[PDB]
Amino acid sequence: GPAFEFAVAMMKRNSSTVKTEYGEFTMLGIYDRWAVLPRHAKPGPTILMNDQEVGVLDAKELVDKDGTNLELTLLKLNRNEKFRDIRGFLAKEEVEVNEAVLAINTSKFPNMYIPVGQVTEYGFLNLGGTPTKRMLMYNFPTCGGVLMSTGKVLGIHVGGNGHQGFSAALLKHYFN
Repeated sequence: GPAFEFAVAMMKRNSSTVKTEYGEFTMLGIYDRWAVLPRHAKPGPTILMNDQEVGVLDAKELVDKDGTNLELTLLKLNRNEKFRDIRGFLAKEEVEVNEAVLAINTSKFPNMYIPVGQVTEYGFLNLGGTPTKRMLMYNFPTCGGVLMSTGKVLGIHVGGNGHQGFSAALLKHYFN
C-alpha cells in the first residue's frame, strides 16, 4: 500500500507519456531537463511529450566500463519548465526489496500500477542477444515503466517474458 501511494505520487509529479518513432513509452524526469527512457525507445531529434513536440539536445546510451550495455537512454530536453529533482530517490547501487510496484503511464497502460513483489539484483543478462548488466528481476507475466518501492525509485522496465520482468537499475551516479 505504501509503495502504491509512493508510486502514484511519483508518477503524477515526474512522469510523462512519450511518443518516439518507435512507440509510446513512459518517461521519468530526473532533474533539470534530464530524463530517462528505456534504450529501445530510440528517441530521435525530437519526441512528443504529453502530445506536444519537444526537442532533444542530447542522448546518452548508457554503458558500464567494460563497455557493456545498461539499456537506458538519458536524454536532455529543450523546454522551460524543469523536473522536480528526484536524485535523492535513486540508490547508489542496485536495490533489492521485498515489495515493489511497476508503474506505467502511456495509452495502452494509462495510469496503471502492477505489484510485482520481491525484486532481486539479477546482474548479467543477454537481453537482445546483447550483453547487459545492472539488471533487476521480478516476476512479471506478459514500456519503460518505473519500478518503485516505498520511498525508492529502483529502475526502468526494459524487458522480460511470461513470468520474469527486467529493469535497468537507475543509479544515482548516472546523474553526477
